[PDB]
Amino acid sequence: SQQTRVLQEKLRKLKEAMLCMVCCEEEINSTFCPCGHTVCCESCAAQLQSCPVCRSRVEHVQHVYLPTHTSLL
Amino acid sequence: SQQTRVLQEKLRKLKEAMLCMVCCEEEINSTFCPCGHTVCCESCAAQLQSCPVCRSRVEHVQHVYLPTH
Ligand SMILES: COc1ccccc1-c1nnc(N)o1
Ligand SMILES: [Zn+2]
Ligand SMILES: [Zn+2]
Ligand SMILES: [Zn+2]
Ligand SMILES: [Zn+2]
Repeated sequence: SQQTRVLQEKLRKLKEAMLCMVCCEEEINSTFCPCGHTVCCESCAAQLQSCPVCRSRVEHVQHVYLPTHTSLL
Repeated sequence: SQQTRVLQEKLRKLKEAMLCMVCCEEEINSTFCPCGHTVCCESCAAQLQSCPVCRSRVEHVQHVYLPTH
């Protein structure tokens, strides 16, 4: 029905919000510290000297284990 | 249809996974450091000495801003 399409769109937008804001390909699993923006995968986060959301300097990157994480398994 | 029901179930399970493992009411927005488990809201994380997932000592709690917030 039309509601199937609406639900597919909601699911797609939620899954998109879980992907890296830089590469759009890998899951978010890293936090820029100390600002706390958690918007990148580990590969993009390692390459950024400033947070891409707030431009605060990145002192270090904290890996985050989230309950929503998925994998080929 | 039955497909609408399947999608509703997937959405519900994803939204449930975003809620605090202790209170089940507030969104997760805190990380235990240094282990990195990000499973609690700020209020529940504040009082724990050890990670509720892996038992590692909690040196500090980092607030996290997630795109779903
Ligand atoms: C409140 O948000 C969450 C809670 C728990 C697990 C993940 C999320 C999330 N939101 N965006 C991403 N990338 O993960
Ligand atoms: Zn990335
Ligand atoms: Zn930031
Ligand atoms: Zn809580
Ligand atoms: Zn832990």
